[PDB]
Amino acid sequence: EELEAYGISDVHDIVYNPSYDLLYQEELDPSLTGYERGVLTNLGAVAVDTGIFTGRSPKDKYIVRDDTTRDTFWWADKGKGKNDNKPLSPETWQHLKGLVTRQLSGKRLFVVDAFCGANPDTRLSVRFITEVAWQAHFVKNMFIRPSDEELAGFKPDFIVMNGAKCTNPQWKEQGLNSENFVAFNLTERMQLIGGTWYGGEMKKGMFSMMNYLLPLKGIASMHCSANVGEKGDVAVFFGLSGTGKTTLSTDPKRRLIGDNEHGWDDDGVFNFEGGCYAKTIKLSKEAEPEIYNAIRRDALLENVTKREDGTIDFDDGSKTENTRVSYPIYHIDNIVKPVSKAGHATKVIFLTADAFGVLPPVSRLTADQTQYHFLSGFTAKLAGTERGITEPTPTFSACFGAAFLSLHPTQYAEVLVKRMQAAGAQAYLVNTGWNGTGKRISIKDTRAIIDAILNGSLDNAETFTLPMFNLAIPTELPGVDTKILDPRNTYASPEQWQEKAETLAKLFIDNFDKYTDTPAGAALVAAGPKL
Ligand SMILES: Nc1ncnc2c1ncn2[C@@H]1O[C@H](COP(=O)(O)OP(=O)(O)OP(=O)(O)O)[C@@H](O)[C@H]1O
Ligand SMILES: [Ca+2]
Ligand SMILES: [Mg+2]
Repeated sequence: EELEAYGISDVHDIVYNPSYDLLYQEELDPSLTGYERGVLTNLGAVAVDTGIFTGRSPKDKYIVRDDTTRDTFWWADKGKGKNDNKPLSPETWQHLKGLVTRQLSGKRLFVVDAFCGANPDTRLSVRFITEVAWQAHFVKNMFIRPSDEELAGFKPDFIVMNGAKCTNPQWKEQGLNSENFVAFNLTERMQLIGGTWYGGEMKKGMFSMMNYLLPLKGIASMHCSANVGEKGDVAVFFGLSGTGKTTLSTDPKRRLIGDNEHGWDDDGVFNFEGGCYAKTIKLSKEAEPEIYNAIRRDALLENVTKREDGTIDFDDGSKTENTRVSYPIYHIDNIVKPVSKAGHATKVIFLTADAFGVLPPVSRLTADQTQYHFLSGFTAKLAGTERGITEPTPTFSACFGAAFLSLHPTQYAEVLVKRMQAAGAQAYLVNTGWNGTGKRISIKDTRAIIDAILNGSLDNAETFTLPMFNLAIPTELPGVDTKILDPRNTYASPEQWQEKAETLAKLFIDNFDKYTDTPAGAALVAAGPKL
């Protein structure tokens, strides 16, 4: 009955906050067809196929432009700088809402109530509606699970309606990218999904909403993982996709706060999420034992290859290289509990995967370099590996998360700088990507570098200035091969490094040009690379 307030009709069965045991039974029902079907692996975790979409679809993301959002959002068609916040008319929104609500009508529906945000004063109460059990399972893992008493007076602040099985046949007449859609309306406080079954759309959708509400309130909202040592020292790790946020924050010596989305308020750093979402391509249980051991009943594997005997081929990227496992955060043994939060960060680490092979494995940044690299948000990929030999493709994504920013990048920079300054925090740039060898730096060497950051080894090392980027790098560090610390050493001659460094420096300079129309931003050019 209460679902008719959202536009949904004739629902006979509501499955309200299903238990983990019920979701297991629902996923393994032998009568399911198509992409609803799950299969049981020998690790005890259920595995599913997410269908045509095996990752996010930024080209299909729209935000209703109305008097609530017109003058506050960072719009794709207005400011400087590329972003995916494409404006949507209220009229087209009503068309999309009718598509989704008719798809959900007459169905058996799963409804999951959950929180986004660890702190009662700023968290969003979210109600997710789906007709697919494993999608309800994804949101149960990834958001904060309310207690019985919190469900009693639950009042949603936001509604997410997942109409994955429907599509929009009028898209060409409406100026949209395709028949699929991921749409947000901040007047109605709703998210609609059509066409894509990929669960990450709901996770990153709610993160975009927190990126809108919080910085406005003086609270930093950060695309980062976070953890805390036995002495109470908090570290945060920013980074773009596949740079290592989950991998490197999940350390058995430190208590995990969270692996992907955090805020930073007057009391400290807090997780938005209740679970973890780890990349599993080529997963190695010797290199990632805590993540591998989280894969058991109530974890949800996505798009991995499951053999006839139920065993898992983690090396197989034939459906996608974005294979994934989600698990509630308590599948990790050493976490902060019962609430995922801690004090003020004193170490801020920017992870980048540099496929140009130019950046050092680690550098301590000056204050202005911190703002510069935060706004630049650089990473690069090997694009055409499949095409035999391949070259590198750069991404500049402001704040290491431009796909999720709802406000202008300088608004996130300003609140983050405020929090860092008050805590006496220091920032570091860590290349988890490539060097002159054409191979990624190993997880073992990356973990030893992080350890040397967190224990103050790096702070106390002798350093020199890497040219062009003007990055302070150490001459040596406990636990790390000394050779790799200077990226020039990993080439035959240092002139090979020089040529790539010049190519890369020019990409940074061109990218930063859009921030230099204010005085503060023009002054930051001096912190950036210099030809
Ligand atoms: N030196 C390294 N450090 C960290 N990760 C590495 C390294 N070398 C390879 N990897 C691989 O990179 C991937 C990082 O996955 P992870 O889930 O940590 O990404 P993430 O930054 O959390 O991004 P996403 O938001 O896409 O999940 C894993 O497949 C990991 O094994
Ligand atoms: Ca990510
Ligand atoms: Mg991850």
